[PDB]
Amino acid sequence: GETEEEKRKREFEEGGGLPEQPLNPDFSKLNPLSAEIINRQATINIGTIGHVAHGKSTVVRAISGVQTVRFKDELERNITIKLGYANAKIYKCQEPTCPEPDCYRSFKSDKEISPKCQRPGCPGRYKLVRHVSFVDCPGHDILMSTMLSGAAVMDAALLLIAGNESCPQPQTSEHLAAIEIMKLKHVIILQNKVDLMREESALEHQKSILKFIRGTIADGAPIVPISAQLKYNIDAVNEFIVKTIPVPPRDFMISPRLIVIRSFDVNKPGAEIEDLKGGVAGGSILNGVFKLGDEIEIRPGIVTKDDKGKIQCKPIFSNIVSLFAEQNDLKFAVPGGLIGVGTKVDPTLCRADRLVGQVVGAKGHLPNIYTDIEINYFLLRRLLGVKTDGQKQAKVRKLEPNEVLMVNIGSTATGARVVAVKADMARLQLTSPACTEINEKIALSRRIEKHWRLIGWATIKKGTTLEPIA
Amino acid sequence: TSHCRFYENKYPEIDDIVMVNVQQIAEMGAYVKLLEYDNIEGMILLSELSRRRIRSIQKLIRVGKNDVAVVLRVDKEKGYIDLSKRRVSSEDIIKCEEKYQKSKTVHSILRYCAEKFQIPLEELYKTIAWPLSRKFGHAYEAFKLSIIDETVWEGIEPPSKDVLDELKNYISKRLTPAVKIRADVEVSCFSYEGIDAIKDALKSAEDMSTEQMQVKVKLVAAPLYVLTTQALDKQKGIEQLESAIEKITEVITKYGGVCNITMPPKA
RNA sequence: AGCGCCGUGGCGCAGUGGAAGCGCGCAGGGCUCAUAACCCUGAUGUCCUCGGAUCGAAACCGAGCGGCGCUACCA
Ligand SMILES: Nc1nc2c(ncn2[C@@H]2O[C@H](COP(=O)(O)OP(=O)(O)CP(=O)(O)O)[C@@H](O)[C@H]2O)c(=O)[nH]1
Repeated sequence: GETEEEKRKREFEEGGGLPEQPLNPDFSKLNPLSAEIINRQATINIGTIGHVAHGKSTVVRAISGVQTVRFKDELERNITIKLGYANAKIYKCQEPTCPEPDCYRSFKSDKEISPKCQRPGCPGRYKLVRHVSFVDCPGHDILMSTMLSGAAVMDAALLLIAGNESCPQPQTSEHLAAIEIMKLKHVIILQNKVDLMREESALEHQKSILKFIRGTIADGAPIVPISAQLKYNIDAVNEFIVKTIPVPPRDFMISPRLIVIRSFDVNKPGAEIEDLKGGVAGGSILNGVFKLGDEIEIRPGIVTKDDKGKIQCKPIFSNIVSLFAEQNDLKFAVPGGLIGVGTKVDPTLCRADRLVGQVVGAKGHLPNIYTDIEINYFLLRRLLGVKTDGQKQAKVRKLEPNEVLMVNIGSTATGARVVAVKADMARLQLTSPACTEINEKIALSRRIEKHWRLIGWATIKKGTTLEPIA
Repeated sequence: TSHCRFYENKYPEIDDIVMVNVQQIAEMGAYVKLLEYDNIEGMILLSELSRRRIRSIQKLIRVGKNDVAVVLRVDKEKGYIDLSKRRVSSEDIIKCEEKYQKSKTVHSILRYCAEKFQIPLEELYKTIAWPLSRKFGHAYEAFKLSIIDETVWEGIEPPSKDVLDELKNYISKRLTPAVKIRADVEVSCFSYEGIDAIKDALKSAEDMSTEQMQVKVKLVAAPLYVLTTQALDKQKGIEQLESAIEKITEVITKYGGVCNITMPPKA
């Protein structure tokens, strides 16, 4: 006759609980499937993309069970500016008798190592196959830098298409193309609205979507039926994600860099400041291993304008007091995961949308900010994400010098001015400083119809740099 | 027994503003009793009662309630007043309100004193209230000082020292005030270490905090740090906030960041 | 979550320091041949829950209730 909390705590103890990561693992022997890595830190990053007013927080909640805030009391229902994050752990039963489509399950971040089987009729125990994180990209036309930032942090894609609306949705196509720009061909298609459709209409939508993707780069993207209200066939989503999406090559020989996209300070209001915490920036790992008690630097830094007007970018160097990976404060960071890096920086730096799309680096490494850069770019034929009512979907216009073009370097939102244009290369001056380390693939957006529209991809070749000031 | 008028004499002066409680109404007017002074009766006439046309008197006067008025003529032989009510300017009523409120406080306090000591208010007023009103114009400022500075009881003769002791006890019991002085400083630091900066800042802030009034720097926003102080003396808290601002400026000037000001220390 | 505010007699605001306040209401009555206008008299509650001071508190203070404006979703 124990209460619910006692039963769940007993299952938590019997399930192994949440192990603590040892301080100094033998790094050169660990893989993302290792027990020390798979228990507390994310390994595969996946994103949800779809049209507006379709529901990406609801499907993510059904998959995982972790809600997204969608804050500011006005963005709660229309669209979101910041990232909607959630944590999912994917489990499979260790018994062969269980149904393979249904043995897959997903649970919250606070779940134990081995939860009991929730299927009535089997005494097996679940096993965490692989750890994933889910990110909610904002699907609206006014917010385009956020989607490209998500593509930069995303390594897997989840497209959402509703049924009762128009089958060839342009925003879904634009998201798919922007993800293909990010060199990501591991995409999964999902049908958002299924219940209100008939027998024939679901197949009609399936054939329409099949016709939608025949000439694009995507080849083997599966189509999955799911409903965001009944909370069913989420095991199908986890199955498809585990089977189709592999782990990108990411190991210890690569240099540590991080790409910070969000910002959340830790400052409890009303509580005495004597019990506080430093400023925390939210960023993902694309290369390198991090540890508690290191020193980081935000190289774009404080951007000051002098009397002349030149950009003085002071790197913000700081000491990492805490490393957080999706459940608890841990020590060692595996490449390919989202982490809130907390340091002793002033809380003003981590409150608002300020550290949006920037890079940070550890000591012994000097990335370079740039002012004038050279980029090799190419376009497509038709505009994506626009609705031309049956008249010749607009074709991209050629770039013009001295035009404000939003050159999103992977995730960095920079407003570049063209100083020269040739057949396939361009030169741009940046007002907001942008760093370049190795490749940092780029997307380009322009403005004609009062908004920002993606036009094509871009890759940096050279540029004039400004060495950091001490 | 509430008697022994607030001022130094029981009779009015020719131009003053006063406040009155109505007692009854007759056909030619109302002979009512003054409360700014002790009890002396006087006429307010209907022609100089209401501002607009006198359509009703019950709605306007509301016998048994408090109203503003002035005095035009005085009978200084046995006691009779001629008063006015329409000639009360928009500015007159406000100062009448404040004057009556301070008078009512100083009256109720000493009325409690008389009731607890069972001695007529006349002697108590002649022994205490009158010299204080002579010295500082009004006894309420003297009561505030006695709350702060206790030299106000030097050179004044009570009927007995028990009277002074009980009166000081009632001052401590009844006239409890501080003022919530609040300021808001804009933080603009993006320097290297910026949390130990605030820690040291408020370590210094609580270091100088006096025993009598507390100093706590509350956090509401990362840029907006709020400083709330309970000014018991209403003049040293501003100095406290300025000293805290000096300390935070000294903190920020050398880490590498800057800060701004939105709300200076203001009550 | 931080503080500013509010807490009707039905709605809206004020007084806070001697215990029931107004305009709007609503009922009854009055003037009018008649109605509105105008003039009278009312019966509706814990001025949000619980305590300290005092002959006294709703007022001053204190140890929490629901909603409101900025700060902001503060791992
Ligand atoms: N009937 C039905 N409703 C759905 C389905 N999916 C989402 N919805 C509803 O769409 C509405 C949109 O709300 P919400 O998901 O929070 O907004 P959002 O998806 O975060 C905004 P954006 O798509 O730009 O990120 C929700 O009320 C949700 O219940 C669905 O499959 N079926």
